[PDB]
Amino acid sequence: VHEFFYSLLLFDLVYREETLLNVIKSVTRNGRPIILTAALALILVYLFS
Amino acid sequence: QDKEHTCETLLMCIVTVLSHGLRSGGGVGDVLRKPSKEEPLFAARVIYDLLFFFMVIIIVLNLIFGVIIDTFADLRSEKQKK
Amino acid sequence: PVPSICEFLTKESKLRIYYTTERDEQGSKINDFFLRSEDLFNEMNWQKKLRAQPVLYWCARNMSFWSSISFNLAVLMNLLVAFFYPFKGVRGGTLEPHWLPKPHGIRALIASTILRLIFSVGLQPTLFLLGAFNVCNKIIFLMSFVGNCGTFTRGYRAMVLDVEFLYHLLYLLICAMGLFVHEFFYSLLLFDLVYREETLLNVIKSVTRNGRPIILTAALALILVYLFSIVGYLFFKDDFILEVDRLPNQDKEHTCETLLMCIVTVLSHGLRSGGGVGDVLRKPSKEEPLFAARVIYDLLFFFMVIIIVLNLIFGVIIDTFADLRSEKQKKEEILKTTCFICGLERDKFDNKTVTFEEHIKEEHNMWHYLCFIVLVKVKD
Ligand SMILES: [Ca+2]
Ligand SMILES: [Ca+2]
Ligand SMILES: [Ca+2]
Ligand SMILES: [Ca+2]
Ligand SMILES: [Zn+2]
Repeated sequence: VHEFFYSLLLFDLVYREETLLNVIKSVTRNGRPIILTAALALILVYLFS
Repeated sequence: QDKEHTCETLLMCIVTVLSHGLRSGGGVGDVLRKPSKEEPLFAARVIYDLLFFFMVIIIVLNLIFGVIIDTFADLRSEKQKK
Repeated sequence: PVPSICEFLTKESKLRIYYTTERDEQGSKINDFFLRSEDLFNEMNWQKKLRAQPVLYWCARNMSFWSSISFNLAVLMNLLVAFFYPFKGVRGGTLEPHWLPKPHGIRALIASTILRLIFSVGLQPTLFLLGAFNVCNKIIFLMSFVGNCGTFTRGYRAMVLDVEFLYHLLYLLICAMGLFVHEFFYSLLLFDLVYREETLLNVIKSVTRNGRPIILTAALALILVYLFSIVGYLFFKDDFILEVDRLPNQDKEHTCETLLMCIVTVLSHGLRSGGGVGDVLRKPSKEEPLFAARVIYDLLFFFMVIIIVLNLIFGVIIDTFADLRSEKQKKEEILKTTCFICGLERDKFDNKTVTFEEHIKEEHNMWHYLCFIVLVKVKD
């Protein structure tokens, strides 16, 4: 189809690498705290607007 | 280059604040027009800018980053123990 | 034999008593556990009394339903206010078409009815109807809450003293004013998300647990900017030229004429700018007699304030947010691997006769101790 589809193949680096998976698990392990904090930021900017 | 009004609708006003004030490093007071010291609402503008900066930029984003740091230390602690 | 009244505990109260009991400076949970015995007895009495009312019991048996309905309706009306305000002017759609789980189907049907109502009758009537329904659901929830808690038998001093009841009354008042005064009052209802959510409360406690360090650091930053503004007023009076624009009934303007305005300029522009105060002051030439003074002033402001004080506030926040995790881990680990009553450790039961698991549910079960206390209290 298009040569640009080879860009998605870089995501295999996370699968192949063990340390990068841990660095990602840093943000995905407590992702609910982060989602809730983002919602709180949305509430604050809504009030300020 | 011509200026344009953006807070005519509440949705556009929210979009302006959330897309410019949040991304700017100095808060929302940098995208709004800067007032003179003779305005009746100069103090109100100063207080609004400072409150936005302190509550959002200083606190909430740093709080997200602190969450990330604490999790990234919790993983190391449990891995060391295991 | 366990008393007959002991069967009137909800699981929620049991979990709360198991989790929220604190060790004393002795290292024992016995005193705090005993201090809640009379409260547990009184609420068992109220639970037994609630049997005779078949409708109040049904209403008080559905906290989750009323709370979830109220929260969902609040967020729905808040998005509807945000996206379509002001409601002056309606644009129709009508394109070439248009536009197993039971709870998902119910939510989808409710959303379909809501969208048909908003596209059929209008915006303001829909908002009014939604606000009225929210007020009705809130009063139902309030009746359910007061029925389940049952503290109204203690007199109106109990209503005044507690805070959850007061919080719900302010919630209801805000809903009523949003229905009657202005639609913008529904924005305050988003603060119930912090109340409903457990993790967000901990993330807030990160900053509120040592808030005095942060207040003191902010005061120190104010002192530093005050000193820097004094120095600037003394030596760099004519460099405080800022850009302004006058609205009709871009020209520069002097701002450090008064010490108050000079402080305001420094504190509102230098502190917010990422490069210090040297970016809002007029930039000098290399032939000026005070070029080195300006460079030193800019660098000192940057290094002392931007690099140090703000990062120090953030470090305070990080350290508190790690302290909470440390103490929670310690408390939960003590909870898991130690008998509630005698306080013995798990390793004492490694291979002797009976294991720890049956020890903490047959011979030192705390619920049996509570039953014995109730029996002694109720038996003649
Ligand atoms: Ca920007
Ligand atoms: Ca950040
Ligand atoms: Ca600025
Ligand atoms: Ca910072
Ligand atoms: Zn025992």
